[PDB]
Amino acid sequence: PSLLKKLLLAPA
Amino acid sequence: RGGSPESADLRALAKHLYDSYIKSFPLTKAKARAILTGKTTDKSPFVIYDMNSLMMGEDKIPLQEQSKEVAIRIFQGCQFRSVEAVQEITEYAKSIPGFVNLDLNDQVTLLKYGVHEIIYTMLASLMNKDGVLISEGQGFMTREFLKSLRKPFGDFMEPKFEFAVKFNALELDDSDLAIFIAVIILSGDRPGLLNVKPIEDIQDNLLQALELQLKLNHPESSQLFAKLLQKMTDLRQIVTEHVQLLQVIKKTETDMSLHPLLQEIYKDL
Ligand SMILES: CN(CCOc1ccc(C[C@@H]2SC(=O)NC2=O)cc1)c1ccccn1
Repeated sequence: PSLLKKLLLAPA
Repeated sequence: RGGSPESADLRALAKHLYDSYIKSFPLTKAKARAILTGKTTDKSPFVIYDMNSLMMGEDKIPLQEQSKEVAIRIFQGCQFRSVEAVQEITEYAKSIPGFVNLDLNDQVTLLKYGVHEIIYTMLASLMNKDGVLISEGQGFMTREFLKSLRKPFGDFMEPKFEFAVKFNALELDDSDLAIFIAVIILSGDRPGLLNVKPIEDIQDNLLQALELQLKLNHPESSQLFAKLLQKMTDLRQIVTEHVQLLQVIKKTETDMSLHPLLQEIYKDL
């Protein structure tokens, strides 16, 4: 999940 | 059910999705079709129809490019646009009610599978039979010129063009596409999902919002919804080509080096 996870977590 | 509060709520969902879509995706279909058919008063896209015009338009507005051959330089740009796309789709997905409250790994999985089908879907907005709009409508690359590119690059887009031609015939607008796109992301049958039932629950709600949207927005096309559900399977089938063509960077294309994010979306799929 690494990079997609990171995108999914970033409030934005 | 006809005109009940539940149907009013399905419209509210539709409008919410459409607003999130406006916000997630800078160039919309309405804006893309205006350029494609030469309706705008103010637009002027740069046309790339051959190698020379490519030399000219390449720098629309550094050491990313290096001294690489044209077909590779082009697909380096294709890789970036598609990373922008994945990021916008991810943001859009997060605006779908219920999405952020799903298990995070299921979110991942849904995006991992959904993102390619959504790229195909949204790319059609940017395509006619002649070429595709790029760099938010600032450029147009002809189908013919992309075919002229050396193997395997010269036939990447061609399948995307064929899908677009048939999907565009359905004449969906951006408000129809917002719901359709959401339906695709909340697919309860992706491999590896942990909790399938809460995903199917959001989708069923979305499918109903979709059905109502198409009756209200496309009153003369009684089978539209049935046709859309069919394009959903089509999409699953077309995207495997795409997935495989990006594994060509295993080798050959020893000078490709795939973007880290695209690598993640491709492997174990
Ligand atoms: C020709 N173009 C866009 C081509 O149109 C696309 C076709 C396929 C994709 C999917 C991506 S490409 C990849 O590597 N993996 C993906 O998911 C994304 C875009 C260019 C070229 C240069 C600059 C901007 N635009």
